[PDB]
Amino acid sequence: TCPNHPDAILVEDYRAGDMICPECGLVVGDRVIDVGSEWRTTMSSSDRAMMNAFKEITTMADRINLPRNIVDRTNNLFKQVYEQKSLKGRANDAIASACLYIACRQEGVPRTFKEICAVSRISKKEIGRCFKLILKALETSVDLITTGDFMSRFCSNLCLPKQVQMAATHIARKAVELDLVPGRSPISVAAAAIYMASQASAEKRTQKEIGDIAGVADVTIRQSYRLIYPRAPDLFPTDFKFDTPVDKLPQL
Amino acid sequence: YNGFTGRKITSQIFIGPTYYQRLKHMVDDKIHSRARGPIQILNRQPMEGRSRDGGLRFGEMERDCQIAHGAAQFLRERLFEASDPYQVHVCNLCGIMA
Amino acid sequence: WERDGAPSPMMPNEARLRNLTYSAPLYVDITKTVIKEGEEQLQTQHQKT
Amino acid sequence: LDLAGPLLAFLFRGMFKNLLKEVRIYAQKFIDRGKDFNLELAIKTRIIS
Amino acid sequence: YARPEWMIVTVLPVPPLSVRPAVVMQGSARNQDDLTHKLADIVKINNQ
Amino acid sequence: MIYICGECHTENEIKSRDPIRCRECGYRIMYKKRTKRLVVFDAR
Amino acid sequence: ANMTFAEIVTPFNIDRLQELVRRGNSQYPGAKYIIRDNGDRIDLRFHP
Amino acid sequence: MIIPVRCFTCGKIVGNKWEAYLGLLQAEYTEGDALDALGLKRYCCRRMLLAHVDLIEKLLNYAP
Amino acid sequence: SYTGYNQEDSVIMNRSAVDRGFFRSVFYRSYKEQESKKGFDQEEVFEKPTRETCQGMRHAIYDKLDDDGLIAPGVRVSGDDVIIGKTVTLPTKRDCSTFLRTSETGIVDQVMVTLNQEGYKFCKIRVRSVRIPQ
Amino acid sequence: GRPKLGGLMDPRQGVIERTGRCQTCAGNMTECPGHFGHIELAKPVFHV
Ligand SMILES: [Zn+2]
Ligand SMILES: [Zn+2]
Ligand SMILES: [Zn+2]
Ligand SMILES: [Zn+2]
Ligand SMILES: [Zn+2]
Repeated sequence: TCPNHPDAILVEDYRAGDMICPECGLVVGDRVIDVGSEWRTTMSSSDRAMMNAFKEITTMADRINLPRNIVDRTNNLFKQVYEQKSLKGRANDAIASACLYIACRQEGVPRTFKEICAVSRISKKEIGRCFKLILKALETSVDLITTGDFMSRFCSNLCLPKQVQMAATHIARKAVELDLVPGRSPISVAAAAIYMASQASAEKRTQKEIGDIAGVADVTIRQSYRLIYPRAPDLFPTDFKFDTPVDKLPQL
Repeated sequence: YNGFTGRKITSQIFIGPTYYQRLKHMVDDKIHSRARGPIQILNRQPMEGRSRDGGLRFGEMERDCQIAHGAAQFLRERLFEASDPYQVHVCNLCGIMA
Repeated sequence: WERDGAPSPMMPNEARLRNLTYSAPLYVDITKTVIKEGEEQLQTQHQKT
Repeated sequence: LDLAGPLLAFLFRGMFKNLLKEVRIYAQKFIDRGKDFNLELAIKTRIIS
Repeated sequence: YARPEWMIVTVLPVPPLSVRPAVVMQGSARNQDDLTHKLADIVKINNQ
Repeated sequence: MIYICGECHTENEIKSRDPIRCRECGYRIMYKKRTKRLVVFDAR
Repeated sequence: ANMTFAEIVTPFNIDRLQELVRRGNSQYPGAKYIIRDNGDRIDLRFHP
Repeated sequence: MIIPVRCFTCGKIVGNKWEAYLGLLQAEYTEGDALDALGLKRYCCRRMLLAHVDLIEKLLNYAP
Repeated sequence: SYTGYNQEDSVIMNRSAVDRGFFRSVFYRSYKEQESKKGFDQEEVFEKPTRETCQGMRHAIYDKLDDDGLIAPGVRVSGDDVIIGKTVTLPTKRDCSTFLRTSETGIVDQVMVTLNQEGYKFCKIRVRSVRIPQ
Repeated sequence: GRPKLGGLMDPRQGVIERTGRCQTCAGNMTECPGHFGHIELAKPVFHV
């Protein structure tokens, strides 16, 4: 509302916190900008139930050392779901656990259901149910998990060297590209690729160790390994150093 | 020897290597000025904007000092005209701001 | 622990640079014993909890 | 003179009492409900951290 | 200028917006002042 | 848009979408490359 | 250069002040603003 | 950090006398003899080398 | 007592010595900023604000900023310059850029980008200003 | 998108935004001194 030049983009000035006529210089408004405010340069049961959910999220997240950005993202997912109420009948612990799984998926650092189940009292089954309901309730979707998303965590938890982790990543990706493991779960393929890569290296790990950290039965690892084992020389990288040659890898 | 005229100084000067330290107090970090700068919208009084232009507090000691000086016009300017000059219309019959 | 969950030894310079807290994970061995008035006791130990 | 040791020992003593208090509450709720409790879940790592 | 009956609040005065302004923070969010928050409760209880 | 990995000093191009992780070392500290703009210093 | 004093324009300083107005803020000494008879303030740096 | 190019007080070039000075100290010359050999007559020039602390040698231990 | 300018604890200094580096020093100021998605309605991000993107922008030029919203090392900065271009989504998007004070004039020495303790994109800008005795 | 009459932010109480004027004063954010609203109490209340 310029007194002088209507339809003029008055220029906000920090020198005094006022607006000036951009084609006259007339100062409009005394000191209305409050530039410092612009640039720095007893409880509802609904809120109480939400507060308990937040305390539960930060607790579960801390057990797996999840970063705070994932917790904030999870809390925002929980608020929308809790406010949407289509899961009003479900337990907050299930919703929070399902929200935590979705937040990890949205952030691109997926945690398997067994991992989220291991930190929450809620079983994988109920987490799975609340997970699918939330996606519908939020009308959203999460990107499909891939074998490379678990290599970093499992190999690090297994104390595997960088080259073994890279080899396992290549082996798993190439096995999926070659479709050697149809319908297998990526975790099973990742675990099998890690087992193959580990056995080819000096840092050899058993199916139980890999199974316990990846959360996959040794049988599932053995089956998934048995499917990729015939193509092992094609699955390993061309620039890899073998402590045990690929042609001599354990056959079972 | 005097640098300007070259004449020897009558008194001999004590001179020698002494360890000196430069303190973190640079003048560029302390110089600040304020002239009709930004103000708080609630209080309508000076505040820092995007500089050190927050103004100086004209506290009780300055008021008392200016009172002893009898500079009632300057005292009024500093405590009013220079900080939050305002005017209102008041009803003569009910004394309330109209 | 990185976003992906891979643990890594933290160097103090990284802690200063990335605003991390230079902390050491603390673990405690816990032994759980349960008695069900059936003249039997079950003892289980949670290593490095 | 209370140095870093005596000062941190005083905090850790208080923070550990809360941890045990929190474990009792959680474990007792499950025991009252008539079910066993997972020790790994009762511990709230946020207390000490 | 002062009457005993005026000591009883039969009508409540609402301060001007400038005495309890609603600032814009972190975007378009109108952060209401503390008085506006209580004025909301006053009118709610008044209507109730 | 080049960033220098603080550990392996390896220059890598990163867009607004991809993460900060070093392409080869995985290190997460990246330093922007020195500006190409000409800055003149009087030797005083 | 940052602080200012409002000189009233008189026929005795009209010319001197006219000089300081054209000098503005870019050259010191100059002037920051002009206050007209209406009480409106004009910043010389916007329209010198 | 590094040896000053000119002596602050009088302007004598001293930035080229540091490795010469260190060479003389390795050759067992005393600090007084080394400064004399370098031709640092004034105590103002002598104060430059005698009191210098070559931290650049310490900064070069960190990889770029 | 050379000409009285050193009276009352004052000191007179050799201008030619100061010109030769006597007591010359460098002042480094490190500015830290992070982009956090706390609250799904708000999303702050580093990017150079553009006229069509922001419903309101000040006349201060953002040309010093790179396409990633951060100033590059070796660039001169003053209180009129923006060192970080940050913008938050409105429920158009608001600009929440980080400006220097009018007294702050120097050269950007180093700009590092990382993920802080919270996992949020974080950066520190170190500005180098040379303090000559005066 | 606009203030409502008879509400806590009733435009007669004062200017709502710095780029506006209240209809009662027709003055800007600084020109408007602000005006008082009132709440008739359904029941009298003791003034604390
Ligand atoms: Zn106009
Ligand atoms: Zn009246
Ligand atoms: Zn690297
Ligand atoms: Zn000398
Ligand atoms: Zn009004």
